[PDB]
Amino acid sequence: PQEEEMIHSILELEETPVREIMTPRVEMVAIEDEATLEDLLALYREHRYSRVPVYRESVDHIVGVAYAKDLLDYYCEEDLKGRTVASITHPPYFVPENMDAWSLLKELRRRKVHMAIVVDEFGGTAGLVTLEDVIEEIVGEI
Amino acid sequence: PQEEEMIHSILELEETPVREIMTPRVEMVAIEDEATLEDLLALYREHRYSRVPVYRESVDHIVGVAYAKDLLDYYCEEDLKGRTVASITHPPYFVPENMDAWSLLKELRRRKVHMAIVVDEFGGTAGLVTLEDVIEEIVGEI
Ligand SMILES: Nc1ncnc2c1ncn2[C@@H]1O[C@H](COP(=O)(O)OP(=O)(O)OP(=O)(O)O)[C@@H](O)[C@H]1O
Ligand SMILES: Nc1ncnc2c1ncn2[C@@H]1O[C@H](COP(=O)(O)OP(=O)(O)OP(=O)(O)O)[C@@H](O)[C@H]1O
Ligand SMILES: [Mg+2]
Ligand SMILES: [Mg+2]
Ligand SMILES: [Mg+2]
Ligand SMILES: [Mg+2]
Repeated sequence: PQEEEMIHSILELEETPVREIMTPRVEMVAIEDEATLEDLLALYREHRYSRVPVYRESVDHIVGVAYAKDLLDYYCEEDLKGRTVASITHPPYFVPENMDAWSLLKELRRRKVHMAIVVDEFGGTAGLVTLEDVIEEIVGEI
Repeated sequence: PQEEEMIHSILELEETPVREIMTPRVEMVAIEDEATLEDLLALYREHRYSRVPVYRESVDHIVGVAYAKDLLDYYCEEDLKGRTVASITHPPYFVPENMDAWSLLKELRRRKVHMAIVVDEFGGTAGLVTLEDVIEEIVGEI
């Protein structure tokens, strides 16, 4: 039926490069590690992404990922200008640009992380890829 | 390989009742529609769920779902005591207790919703079920 197309999508996950499914660098919404949490709130309000990569000087040097929801732990009274994105930043999980989607889903589940940073052949940033991107190859588009 | 177990999990999704995969009512974290957004912030801080069902008088009368992230649109200056959970509540998607997981994933994708409210045979609430619960039948546990 339509069960059939998902069967083929699973056997083909070991043959799909993560570069074929990622969100490329020029479409990433990211933030500097020295930005305040108030700037993360503003960034969230504009773009509505739950997970934001964090970089030092360029989007080509990701140093981690920040969750917009972690802002909810902080009191507007003083904390938001008083802390930087680095204070809430989780360590990044990098995957090569030619890693297959099958291996990525295995490691995303094991590592208990939802977003991976995809690096290019030369040491910079090619983009990001999330569990939803991997899911949409199996299921369709969400 | 291990590709094999996911093949069986997909053909069996049409034979798995949503009651077999849901989170049951007594383990739901929910909030009253007349609670302030400050109480939703407190509820989020304690339990960390992103989506919370919303009820009138009992958890057996769900009237919608609230997103913790929608609190980030509101200014601590006055809004949080000044609004109620009802002001941010999205309409609920109810599914019967014997609906198959296959049909649920089809409708969750089409409807562009992540959480469904599972109703019991007698008109009350049996629990909730999310796209992740459906995903974990295919993939494992996340
Ligand atoms: N920071 C980001 N910048 C640009 N694109 C992103 C970012 N985060 C995710 N995406 C892309 O948006 C799509 C949706 O991803 P995902 O649902 O994981 O993010 P989200 O909707 O912010 O998270 P969640 O659904 O858990 O709230 C994916 O294709 C992903 O590649
Ligand atoms: N409000 C809730 N109360 C109790 N259990 C819930 C609630 N929301 C989700 N769950 C359960 O927790 C598990 C994780 O679900 P899910 O990842 O969709 O929620 P979440 O982690 O809060 O959302 P997100 O990952 O998008 O931030 C699922 O098994 C789901 O049934
Ligand atoms: Mg998508
Ligand atoms: Mg989404
Ligand atoms: Mg889970
Ligand atoms: Mg989760």
